[PDB]
Amino acid sequence: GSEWRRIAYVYDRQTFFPLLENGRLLKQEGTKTAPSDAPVLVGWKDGDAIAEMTGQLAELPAAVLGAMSEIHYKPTREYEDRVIVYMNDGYEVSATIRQFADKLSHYPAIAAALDRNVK
Repeated sequence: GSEWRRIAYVYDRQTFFPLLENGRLLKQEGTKTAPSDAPVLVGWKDGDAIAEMTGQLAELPAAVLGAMSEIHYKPTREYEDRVIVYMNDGYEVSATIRQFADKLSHYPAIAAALDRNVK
């Protein structure tokens, strides 16, 4: 049988709930460790918004979305879907759930992960 591929996570109850490409949030499949293989969604009450973010990760280069420790939900009066990602290099970047892919896609260093990981 076919299934969805995990491309993100959700920070809740001191555990990272595996997030599928379709936003399938697994609260029961959570872990007590930050998955360096995929991103995390810090502060998220609206799973609808979660499914949106993960959706962007399902389209953008896996390496790109893979280059980040955890994402911090920081909306604003002008960007209700403003998310601040934490690069694996130790930097802080900002993006939106609407153009999350484009946001990190424009990053030459992040996308570079695709250039290094040749397959």
